[PDB]
Amino acid sequence: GSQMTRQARRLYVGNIPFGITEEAMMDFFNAQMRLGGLTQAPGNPVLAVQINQDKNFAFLEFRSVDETTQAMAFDGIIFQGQSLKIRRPHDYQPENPSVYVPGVVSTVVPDSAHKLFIGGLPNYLNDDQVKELLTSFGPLKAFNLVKDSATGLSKGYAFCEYVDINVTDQAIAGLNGMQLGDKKLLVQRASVGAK
Repeated sequence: GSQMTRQARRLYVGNIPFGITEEAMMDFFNAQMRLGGLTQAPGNPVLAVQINQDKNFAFLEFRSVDETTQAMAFDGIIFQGQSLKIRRPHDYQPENPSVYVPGVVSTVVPDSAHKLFIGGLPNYLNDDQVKELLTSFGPLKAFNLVKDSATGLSKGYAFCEYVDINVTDQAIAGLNGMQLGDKKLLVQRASVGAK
């Protein structure tokens, strides 16, 4: 495509499932965007995928600026149990999707009054599983399971924010102290124990 808009037609995709091929990634995004009506014309919006195997991220290149922007709305989409972290390239300079997709929960969890910290999670649970645990109390607005920056594996804690701020206290009362195997969950507002 045009060299002039290249930076506005590419996205960083982190937290990709181990072993995923570039072809699988491309088919997944192309399918998800088409099935979701996130396309502006017939055909496949994603033109290329470059995976960095060692760091578990990919860069996707799109055929248009507007479809790239729409793809940002898939941040947090679940792919093989993993919440995909979709971000602009750091060298991108304008941009906000004009359509939200059901069933996608952002992985951007800004510090805020009702941001929750969830500690003591068993390390074998994937994003989808921890998210299902939390969504028992209500729909989430944002969620991120912290991963080992070397192996991409869970570090045993997460942060989230519910759509309804009133669920925050219900989740604390229900989950704080709960026993999971030998672990005991710590669920509190993240501001309380922030570094």
